[PDB]
Amino acid sequence: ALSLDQRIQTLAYEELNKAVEYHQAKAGTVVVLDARTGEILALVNTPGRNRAVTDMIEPGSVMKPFPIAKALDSGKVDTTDTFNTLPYKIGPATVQDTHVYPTLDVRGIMQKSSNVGTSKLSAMFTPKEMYDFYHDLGVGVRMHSGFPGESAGVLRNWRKWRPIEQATMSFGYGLQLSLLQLARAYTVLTHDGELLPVSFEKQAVAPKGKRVIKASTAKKVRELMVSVTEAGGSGIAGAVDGFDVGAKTGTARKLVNGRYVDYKHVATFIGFAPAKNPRVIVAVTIDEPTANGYYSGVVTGPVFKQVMGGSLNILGVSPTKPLT
Ligand SMILES: *C(=O)[C@@H](NC(=O)[C@H](NC(=O)N1CCN(CC)C(=O)C1=O)c1ccc(O)cc1)[C@@H]1N[C@@H](C(=O)O)C(=C)CS1
Repeated sequence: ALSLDQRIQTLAYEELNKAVEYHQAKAGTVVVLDARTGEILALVNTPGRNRAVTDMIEPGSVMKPFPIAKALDSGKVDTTDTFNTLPYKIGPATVQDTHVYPTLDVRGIMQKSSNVGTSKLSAMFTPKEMYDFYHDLGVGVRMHSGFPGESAGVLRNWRKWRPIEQATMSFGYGLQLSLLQLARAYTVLTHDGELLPVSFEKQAVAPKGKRVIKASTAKKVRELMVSVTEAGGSGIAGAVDGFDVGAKTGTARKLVNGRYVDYKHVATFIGFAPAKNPRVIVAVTIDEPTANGYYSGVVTGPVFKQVMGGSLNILGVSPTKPLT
């Protein structure tokens, strides 16, 4: 039997189509995973190929929780640590944020989405260490989900990395994942530090996870990611009434004949709820919105809000706090 919940599939389809039409976007995808089994509860694309599984994107800012997790898991970084977040150069390349802060602690790096801050956490590790971590999340790895034409994505071998590449990969450029691989990677945060396999068949046996970080680290990162959907966070549009939601926003410039252009974006929103003990992961991407905004929060946040809130109601999960 399929693991797909037709009520969630219908909800995802309606909300995705409403957003793609409203933002006059080229395409989009929604994935809903069971946060503790890796079963696919919903998987919808705009008409055409199964982009969720066939197409690879640069994850951009939705990659940031992973270097943050690795830094905390190493014991080299504490959540309360502060970093110099001023723009800086690696040879002729600039690493910078859209909004400059001289310093941010780890919660601020997550809340505000600091490329600089994330890069300073990656830079404490060797290229081999960071490659091994990305490989352990499934980047560049076949999921064997059961879909044909499944992308493995791209993870360049660390032996070829220029120092600028380690930095940009930490904030999601210079490596590529499908949306299904990115939703899968988030099971490291939801399943107490173990990466789950993904499947669209109902599970009969407990999936065997692979340990990537400590359960204590996963719990701390989920707490940090709630800041994204609260006041001051980039993902406040994705807040769900009656729950705490851990999430990450990303807006990525697209690559046109090897150059990043400022008039073409991919908007991504990924999150999980209830934040402290999540039941589901919801991943949304909308390709080239052209009307009514282009930022993750405004384009994909509302899709995430409706799909996550609707999914929790369908699965019979009670709100953990009074509604407002
Ligand atoms: C996360 O997604 C962040 N997005 C960016 O920083 C965007 N940056 C890029 O597209 N970008 C392209 C390629 N390179 C060289 C490898 C870069 O260094 C690079 O940064 C971005 C910046 C400005 C824009 O106007 C649009 C996109 C952060 N995400 C958002 C968000 O969630 O939407 C933010 C709250 C802050 S930037």
